[PDB]
Amino acid sequence: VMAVKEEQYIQQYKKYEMLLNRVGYTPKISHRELVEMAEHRKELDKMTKP
Amino acid sequence: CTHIQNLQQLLFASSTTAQPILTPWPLMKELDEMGKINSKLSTAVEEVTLE
Amino acid sequence: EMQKTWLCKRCETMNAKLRVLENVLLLETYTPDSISALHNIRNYLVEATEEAS
Amino acid sequence: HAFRAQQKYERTTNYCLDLASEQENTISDQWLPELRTAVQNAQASSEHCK
Repeated sequence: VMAVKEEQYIQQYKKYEMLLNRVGYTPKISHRELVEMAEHRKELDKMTKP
Repeated sequence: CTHIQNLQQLLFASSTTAQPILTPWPLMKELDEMGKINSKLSTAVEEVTLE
Repeated sequence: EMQKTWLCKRCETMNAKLRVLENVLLLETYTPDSISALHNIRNYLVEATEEAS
Repeated sequence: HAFRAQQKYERTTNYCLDLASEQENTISDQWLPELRTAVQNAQASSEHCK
């Protein structure tokens, strides 16, 4: 059973440099402002809600 | 005299908690969980390859 | 005797296999929205928010 | 006969009891580097805490 199924078991090492996930805020840094433009339109749409 | 009492309670701890503990007391998780993924989920590893 | 070697050759794998996949979802939670952070390099008209403020 | 109690069978009890540690008593010091193989799994629990 470990003749070939160890492949997924030994593939866990090549992904060690994956610790860089903290950069997830980097799009959130920007795209949230980019969707803030979308968020502004509903706040533009708040012009008429009163 | 010393062994018979030792064999029962202390060397018992030095036997029953020696071969699965003395070296492996932190390797029980390297004994059972090792068998959980690479022996129990061993057939489940083929699942990603099969599907 | 050999569990300190082979039952423990995965002592240096469960440390790794558990750890490596941890830093995966956080990046993947921003790729569908990352288009606006990348398709809008000159189109960061988030400025136009304040040009339209 | 006490030695026969010892050699014939109690040494076997030592093989049952003493020898159950003879394969781990010298490795009890190896537990300290084996800890570094095992505490490295313990910090793997700490890595996914955040």
